[PDB]
Amino acid sequence: RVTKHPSLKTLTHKQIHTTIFVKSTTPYVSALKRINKFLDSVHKQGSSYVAVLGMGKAVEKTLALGCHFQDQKNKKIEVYTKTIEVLDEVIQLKKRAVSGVELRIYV
Amino acid sequence: GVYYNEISRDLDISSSTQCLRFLKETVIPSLANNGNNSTSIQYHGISKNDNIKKSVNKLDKQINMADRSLGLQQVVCIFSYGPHIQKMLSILEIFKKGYIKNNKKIYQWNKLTSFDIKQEERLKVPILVTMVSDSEIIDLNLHSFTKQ
RNA sequence: GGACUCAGUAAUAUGCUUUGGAAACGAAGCUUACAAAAUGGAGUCC
Ligand SMILES: [Zn+2]
Ligand SMILES: [Zn+2]
Ligand SMILES: [Zn+2]
Repeated sequence: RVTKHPSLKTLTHKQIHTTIFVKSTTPYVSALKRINKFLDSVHKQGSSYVAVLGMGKAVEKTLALGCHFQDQKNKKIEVYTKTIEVLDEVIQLKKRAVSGVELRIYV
Repeated sequence: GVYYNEISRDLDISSSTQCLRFLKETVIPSLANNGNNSTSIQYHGISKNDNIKKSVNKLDKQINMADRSLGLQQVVCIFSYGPHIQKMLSILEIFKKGYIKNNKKIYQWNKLTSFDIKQEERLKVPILVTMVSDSEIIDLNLHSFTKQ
């Protein structure tokens, strides 16, 4: 319990500018605004989609955002179910698995 | 009240019992026709209160339930909404984990849709529908879905 | 096999906090994804 490390993210430089990570703390509109900006900027980066990632507590809200873009903004979205390995210490580093979602929003 | 596909529905979001039934009886058919094809659909709705161990057990039974003699492809439909999607994901992901270890292959299809609960408020309560099979090609009409 | 209880920061659904201005209207920010509910969470009722 003493501390919990974040997830390993094997991302390239081009992925870093195309991927958003949703926190439990993230407010709804803050996330909307951020995704919008990524949609416009993804043209320059040369990718079809903006990847939106969320896990645990954030899952519902992450998907609620995917519902907004798919319906109210007529975007074509793919939805993936994910398992994420996370390291904890309770002393010794122990592995722990949490379930999440990859949500690709196409331009 | 609650709205699906722009249409008002007699639902109480707080009731998983009520909402899961609506999903099964209305939403899932609205996406997949089992009548014209060679598929055998097993339904599995999930709430936040569901035990993971018991639910993975059930999915193992459901995936090996259709008759081997009639040449039917075994398809399980795992579905949930809103605050219950988290537990679904856990059950789903662990089930696949215990499936690929035998050097077997699972195939899945995911669809995301929503309820609209209602100056006028308009909140999206998400809906996750997952199809799982040991057959790579499913005869179901699930074009809107996502292959995984 | 059915029906449920348990996590108080999405505390704020184009909002919100801080900030400038008398006001008009501005500024900054609210991503590096989790809730001992994934050693296959913990319990109750029929
Ligand atoms: Zn670390
Ligand atoms: Zn860069
Ligand atoms: Zn750059």
